[PDB]
Amino acid sequence: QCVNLTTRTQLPPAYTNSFTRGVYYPDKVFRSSVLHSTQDLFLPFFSNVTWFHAIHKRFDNPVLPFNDGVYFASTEKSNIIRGWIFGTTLDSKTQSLLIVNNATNVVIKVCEFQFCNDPFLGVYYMESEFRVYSSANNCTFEYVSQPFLNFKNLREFVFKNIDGYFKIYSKHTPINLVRDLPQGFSALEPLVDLPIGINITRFQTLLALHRSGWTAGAAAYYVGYLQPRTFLLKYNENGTITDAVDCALDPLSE
Amino acid sequence: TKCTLKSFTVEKGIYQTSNFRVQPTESIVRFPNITNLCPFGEVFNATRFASVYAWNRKRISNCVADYSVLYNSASFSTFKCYGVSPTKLNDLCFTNVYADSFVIRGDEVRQIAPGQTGKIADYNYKLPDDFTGCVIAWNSNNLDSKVGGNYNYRYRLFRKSNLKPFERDISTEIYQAGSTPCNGVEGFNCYFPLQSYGFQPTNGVGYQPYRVVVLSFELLHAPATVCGPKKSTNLVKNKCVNFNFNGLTGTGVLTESNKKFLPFQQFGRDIADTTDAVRDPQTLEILDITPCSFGGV
Amino acid sequence: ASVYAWNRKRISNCVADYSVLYNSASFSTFKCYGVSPTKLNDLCFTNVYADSFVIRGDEVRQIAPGQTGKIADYNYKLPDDFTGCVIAWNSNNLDSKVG
Amino acid sequence: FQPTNGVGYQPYRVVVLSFELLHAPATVCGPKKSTNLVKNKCVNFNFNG
Amino acid sequence: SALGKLQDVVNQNAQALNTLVKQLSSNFGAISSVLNDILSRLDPPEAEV
Amino acid sequence: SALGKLQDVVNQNAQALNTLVKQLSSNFGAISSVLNDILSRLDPPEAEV
Amino acid sequence: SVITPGTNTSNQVAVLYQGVNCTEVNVFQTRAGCLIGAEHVNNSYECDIPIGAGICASYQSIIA
Amino acid sequence: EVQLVESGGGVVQPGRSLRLSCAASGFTFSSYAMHWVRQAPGKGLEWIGNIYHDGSTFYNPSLKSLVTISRDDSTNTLYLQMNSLRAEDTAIYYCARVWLYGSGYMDVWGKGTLVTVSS
Ligand SMILES: *[C@@H]1O[C@H](CO)[C@@H](O[C@@H]2O[C@H](CO)[C@@H](O)[C@H](O)[C@H]2NC(C)=O)[C@H](O)[C@H]1NC(C)=O
Ligand SMILES: *[C@@H]1O[C@H](CO)[C@@H](O)[C@H](O)[C@H]1NC(C)=O
Ligand SMILES: *[C@@H]1O[C@H](CO)[C@@H](O)[C@H](O)[C@H]1NC(C)=O
Ligand SMILES: *[C@@H]1O[C@H](CO)[C@@H](O)[C@H](O)[C@H]1NC(C)=O
Ligand SMILES: *[C@@H]1O[C@H](CO)[C@@H](O)[C@H](O)[C@H]1NC(C)=O
Ligand SMILES: *[C@@H]1O[C@H](CO)[C@@H](O)[C@H](O)[C@H]1NC(C)=O
Ligand SMILES: *[C@@H]1O[C@H](CO)[C@@H](O)[C@H](O)[C@H]1NC(C)=O
Ligand SMILES: *[C@@H]1O[C@H](CO)[C@@H](O)[C@H](O)[C@H]1NC(C)=O
Repeated sequence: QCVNLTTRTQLPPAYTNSFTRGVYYPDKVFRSSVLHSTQDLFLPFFSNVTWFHAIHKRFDNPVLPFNDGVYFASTEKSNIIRGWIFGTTLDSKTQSLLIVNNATNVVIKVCEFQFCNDPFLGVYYMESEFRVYSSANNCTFEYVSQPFLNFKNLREFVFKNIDGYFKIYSKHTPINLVRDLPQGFSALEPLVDLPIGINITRFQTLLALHRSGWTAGAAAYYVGYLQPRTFLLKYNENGTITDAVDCALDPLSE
Repeated sequence: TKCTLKSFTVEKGIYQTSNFRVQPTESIVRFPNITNLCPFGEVFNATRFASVYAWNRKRISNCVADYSVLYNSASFSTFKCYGVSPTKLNDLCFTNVYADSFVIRGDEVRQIAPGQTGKIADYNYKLPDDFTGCVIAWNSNNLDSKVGGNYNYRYRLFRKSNLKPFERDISTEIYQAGSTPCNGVEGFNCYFPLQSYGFQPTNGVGYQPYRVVVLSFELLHAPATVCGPKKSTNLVKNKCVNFNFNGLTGTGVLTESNKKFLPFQQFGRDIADTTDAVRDPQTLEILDITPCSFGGV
Repeated sequence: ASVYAWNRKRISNCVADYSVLYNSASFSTFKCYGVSPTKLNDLCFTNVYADSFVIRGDEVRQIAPGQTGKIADYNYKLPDDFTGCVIAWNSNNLDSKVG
Repeated sequence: FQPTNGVGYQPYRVVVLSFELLHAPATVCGPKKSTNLVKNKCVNFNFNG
Repeated sequence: SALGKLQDVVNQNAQALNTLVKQLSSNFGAISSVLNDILSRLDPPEAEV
Repeated sequence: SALGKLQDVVNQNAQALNTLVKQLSSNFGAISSVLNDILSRLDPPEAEV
Repeated sequence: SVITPGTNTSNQVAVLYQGVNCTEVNVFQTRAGCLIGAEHVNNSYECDIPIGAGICASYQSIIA
Repeated sequence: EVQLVESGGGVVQPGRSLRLSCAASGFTFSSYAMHWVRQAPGKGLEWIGNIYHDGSTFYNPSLKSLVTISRDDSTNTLYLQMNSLRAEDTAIYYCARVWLYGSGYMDVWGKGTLVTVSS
């Protein structure tokens, strides 16, 4: 089952500043009270991060490139954002990755889904509407895990695809800022490593409708792109990354 | 002192002679208590193998791999390991083991090595320069040859550019010839990339079908899931021991620690990159590793 | 020439334009066994031996490494580690005679 | 060889090119596609090897 | 910055020690920078290299 | 030869710089002193050596 | 080369490209190279941060 | 001499099956591998399938279960069964022949057959 959403309002996507967000732990090694230089796929400091809204009538589910990696930020309240779609052609010709977080558990499946043009979940005012794919024939990887999840909640994720491994890094932050990204530093802990082994060039955000037509709950998300660069990370006495330096941002940090 | 100064008479003074180092007393091996065997029977003893252009990749994880049944088998004509010794394969714990299975003819088995050139290396299956793993190949004339000719195995004769390491090309696309496009029959007739092997049992050696399994490893980064048959020893505190934690070897005293490791975090590294703390499998505790007492005499 | 007395032409001290030969459409067979057709224009060799003869259409495959046939065993034999390219083309319009 | 014969009995002319890579100098080389010359810019030049 | 000459000597000595310790992390073209890994992974004919 | 002390320093510095440049023309046992010739004539496993 | 005061004082920096003309890269041409980010002044002070060829830099913005 | 002729083209409903035939005349059908290729109007050529003397059939990964290649060597013919026809399969089909003891040159080609699907 697929449903076209024809009540959207036309608006260009916005842009804003990354500040010093998007830093994740580069490896699984404990380091304490040290300054470590690492060269990896990182999000550049003060970069141009693309801003998408969900407000009522805005419902931003575009087709975005994946490139080398994706930083995904979410200023979320009332749980609209439910998952992501990764793939190349997003049809039954190629193999695609599904990550969903419904009311019970987090499900990761690697199958050849025949995806809808507008994949979505739904909340009735209980969840009783799910229209993401019409079929799933050849499934190789399944992984059921714990639930990962004024705007009250900040969700940071880093998605990387190296050597057939999909690294998802996550950080959950209590915030009370109304509209934009808060300015500060928070190192993203690694959440999960998935052995999917598939080609990914395009990705989709999955949202949830509110029914009482449809109504979009208030949410906002941000997409940034990772580039290969060097960071100087500071590890405190407790092994937590407390500050970072982008080695190629400006001559002072260089 | 006489031996150090190379003289039978030693003048008055202080002389640096050697470096005292306390030796370890016993070896403790700590490995996960996983007991599942790895499905090597489903890989080596499979009835059907895919072609070299569309080689089969099976990810082997979360099991105990008994490599001693591979080397001691006399079936394998070629057992060449790069970056690891086959005898030591039982003693090591790996991560991200990959089994790549395909069928190639006899004289192309030399091309399944890092740094080889040919049709298979460039356009079908490319190994990296820094490849660690094992290439295993054995004759399969009595299974993969038919009297009329076996036509199920095909190789990619030509590609526009060379393949990247561990890159699969299952894409079958019509390609051109030169100065005229492939806009129908009108132009220069269009070449096909995939060519089948001529497998007959009467063929001489070098043309016969050989089954190739390539084992690929990753050297100690994330927590290891594929470990050898080695058993786990008990843990001893505050004594100099030569330990082996998931393939990480070393000598030191294992002590209690106050380092608040995060759940993902397993080990710790100093400036020199030598391991300073480790998380033991089975019990998940965090043991600090302090080098055994040494100094100048 | 005939296949028992195939003409051997030695190519040396010259620049060889393999692009004209590869792009020629008269050739029904441009099959290489040790090199790549697209890298012929980049590489350099000491000398080239060109062996020219005429055979039957069914015996064209017999000029191959590891191939066993009457032409392979008694007329023209290639080594197992042969490098180079075999080019063959139909000549019904020229060689053939009604008698 | 007759014109009435089908494909397989028709005469085929075969030329076999074999390459030698001995210690002798490589007299036989591929064509040399010279491009245009650009001056006053930091370029990668390849002049006669 | 009154006592810069002594601090300069201390910093140079500490930095030389830090560089010497850091040089153990380099493999210098070998498969690994750790000797125990090489001794546990390879037979003595290639572990010697 | 009045100002030989300064001229010796200038000559030593220039000669050391010239020697450091001339060391680039030595192959040090390799097949060629040019990296591009090695990268174009050999595969990366032996060009690496 | 990066010319900066202490990070306790300021985060302003200047960039010296040694032996590079300013047309091949607050831009000033020195015999040492091209200095970007420092305002050249006609006054003479004591040398605080040495640039070279008689040029020195100081913080008061960064002046050369 | 060598000749490939095809049959089975026409204007048919979508979902109805088709059987395209490729008859070979002038050469022995053995020792050669047979190809089915299609080209759409305004689009380049797309390869469909391969069949050998053994009977091994290899299909394009892009389209699965739509076609079935069936070789016959008593009368030197090649058959394609097409099932579950979609609207996008309007194309000109070609029968191709490669030699098994050489590179994949497709040599001589069929004249082609036209398949138009409509509702
Ligand atoms: C929702 O809209 C999309 C895009 O308009 C529809 O996708 C197209 O559907 C037509 C109908 O046959 C096809 O001809 C196109 O090829 C489709 N395009 C793509 C890019 O898929 C989609 O069908 C609509 N959903 C429903 C349920 O009708
Ligand atoms: C971000 O990009 C948009 C267009 O892509 C541009 O108009 C805007 O100025 C950019 N913002 C920054 C801070 O570079
Ligand atoms: C991934 O897909 C894109 C387009 O879908 C393609 O260009 C690219 O080569 C693919 N990469 C791999 C490794 O398959
Ligand atoms: C959540 O998704 C899983 C997997 O599809 C399913 O088994 C489960 O019933 C779902 N829960 C709800 C409440 O929809
Ligand atoms: C993928 O699914 C299709 C249809 O379900 C099937 O025909 C095909 O064989 C499957 N692929 C594999 C590799 O099994
Ligand atoms: C480190 O942890 C201790 C308690 O374990 C805490 O008191 C201290 O503030 C922490 N350090 C920082 C910089 O927050
Ligand atoms: C394959 O079968 C033989 C038959 O006994 C057995 O000895 C061998 O161990 C098997 N191989 C594997 C990998 O299990
Ligand atoms: C085995 O190891 C797992 C972790 O891999 C641990 O959770 C479990 O308690 C261990 N069991 C025993 C009996 O040691």
